[PDB]
Amino acid sequence: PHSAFGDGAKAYDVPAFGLQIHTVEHGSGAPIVFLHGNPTSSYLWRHIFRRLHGHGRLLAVDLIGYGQSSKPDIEYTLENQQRYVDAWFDALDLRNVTLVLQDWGAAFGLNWASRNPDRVRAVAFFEPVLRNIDSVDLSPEFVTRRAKLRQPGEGEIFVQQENRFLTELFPWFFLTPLAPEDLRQYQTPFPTPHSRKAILAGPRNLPVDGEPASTVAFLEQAVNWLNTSDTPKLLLTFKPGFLLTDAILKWSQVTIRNLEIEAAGAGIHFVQEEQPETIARLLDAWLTR
Repeated sequence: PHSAFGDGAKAYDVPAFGLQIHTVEHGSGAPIVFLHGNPTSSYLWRHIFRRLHGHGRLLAVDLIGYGQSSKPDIEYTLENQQRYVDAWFDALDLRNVTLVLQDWGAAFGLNWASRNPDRVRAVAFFEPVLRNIDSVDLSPEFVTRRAKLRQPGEGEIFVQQENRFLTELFPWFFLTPLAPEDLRQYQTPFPTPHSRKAILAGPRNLPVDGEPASTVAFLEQAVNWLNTSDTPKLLLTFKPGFLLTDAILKWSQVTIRNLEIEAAGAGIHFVQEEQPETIARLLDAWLTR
């Protein structure tokens, strides 16, 4: 794996339903699992991952559709993606698990936890896909683009043929511009139109103003576990942030149980690139508690 993951980090592929889930690991102890979202991979966690050496067994995955994991010719429904995540957790048979989740990784991580409450120690998340979002609360340029992407054909042209999600939209939504070399690393998984399939499914699956209704329903499944589990939970917030809208922040304070919330400073969305030091520090103090 990449040197930025730190000394003594190894990688390997985890088989699932015929495919491969690429996995970066370091250390030993209680498992700490890092799940990315769209359109990133384990690489997004590298600086946080390295700064967290020795808290336990660090596990960062590339979801199916991303990174060095297989890119099959499936529909990237939430049900299908969840199956592969469930599979990876099965292969590794983990317990006493701390989840550290961001974007879609929050949706899949929380969904897993909710059905596996006995295997979960703690969960930290930020910029999560968590709840229905009000379009008035999101950057309008993203909302408009998403609306275009939900149109048959136009979405595939923008994301898969022209590759503009990766060449335009992705690097725009960084507070601190992303270094050339790092943008190239995020693009290496995606040489072809077909390789980019999961990238388009993301925004189409994202719940905005109630649509799609299947995603509202999928995300609702973890709500009981969130509201009633005693598992310690940590939400980091960012100014201005992106997916964590005030209404969803207020929802989480009002609905989620045993939730600590800490400001982690200036950041938009890919906050692991924006405040890796602050995040790593806040997590480290948290895991110690």
